[PDB]
Amino acid sequence: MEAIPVKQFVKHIGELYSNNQHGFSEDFEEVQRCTADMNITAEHSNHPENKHKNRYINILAYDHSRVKLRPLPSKHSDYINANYVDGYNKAKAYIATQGPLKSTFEDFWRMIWEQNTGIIVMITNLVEKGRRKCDQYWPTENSEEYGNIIVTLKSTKIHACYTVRRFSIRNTKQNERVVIQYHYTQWPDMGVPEYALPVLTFVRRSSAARMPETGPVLVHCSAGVGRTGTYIVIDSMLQQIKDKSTVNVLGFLKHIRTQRNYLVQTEEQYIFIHDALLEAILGK
Ligand SMILES: CS(=O)(=O)NC(=O)c1sccc1SCc1ccc(Cl)c(Cl)c1
Repeated sequence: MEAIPVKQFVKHIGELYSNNQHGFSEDFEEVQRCTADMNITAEHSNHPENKHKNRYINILAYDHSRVKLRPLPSKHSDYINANYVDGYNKAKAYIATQGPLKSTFEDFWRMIWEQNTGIIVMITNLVEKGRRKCDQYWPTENSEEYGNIIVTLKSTKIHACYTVRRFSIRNTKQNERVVIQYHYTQWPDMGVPEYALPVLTFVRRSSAARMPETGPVLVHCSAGVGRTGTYIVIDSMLQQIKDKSTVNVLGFLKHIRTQRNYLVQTEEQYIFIHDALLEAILGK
């Protein structure tokens, strides 16, 4: 698993695709197996106090990488279902977390403050195909207050495929910060995504909005593993292309898989990653 030179990567996509995507299948099987001889603890996620704080029972936050809330004047007020994840040539470039529940909106915005996050990437619709994916954690208009964080909507731009919301937030404790949410909104009534270019532009633009010397980028979908992982791998790999002109999708995914369970949750997503990077390379 050395990196693949960028000039041969589309060639390599051809081979993975061939014979009914046999190659993609071997690769993703390898990914799902690369936890085999690996026990990773998530005791906090499984604790009775913390259970109502998880959206899905089997989607947990690994202890070692979990984001810790500063505790409040109770022994578990430090928990949120969220993990730090690496970007390219950087550690904890991301926080990958579940879409926040009613009962965890306070924790969610607290984490945002404590971690000094300045960019949100939302990769779900609140509802999709009739099933609830995420409860709305920001104000429809003007201000809303969550715990000691007051969130104010300042600005919105709605594009074909995603929406950009510029919030201003303040800690009641005077000190204020700009936080921008990139929301990918375009979701099929049936099936799943199928052209990667719109996602590639969403990623390029959201990744570019990151400010130097800020905290990690928050990335969530519903469960916070599938599309969250897809974003992360595609972003990291454009970075790597830009810097070294090489690609290592398989190596990097194996790695961040130790940092949060089930990142990139399906083969179709694993294929989509390649399609995005293909668009980015042919596009140049
Ligand atoms: C698990 S699933 O919902 O059944 N299938 C998918 O989500 C699947 S299956 C192929 C892609 C996807 S989601 C693609 C995507 C859309 C928007 C963004 Cl911003 C990013 Cl990063 C990635």
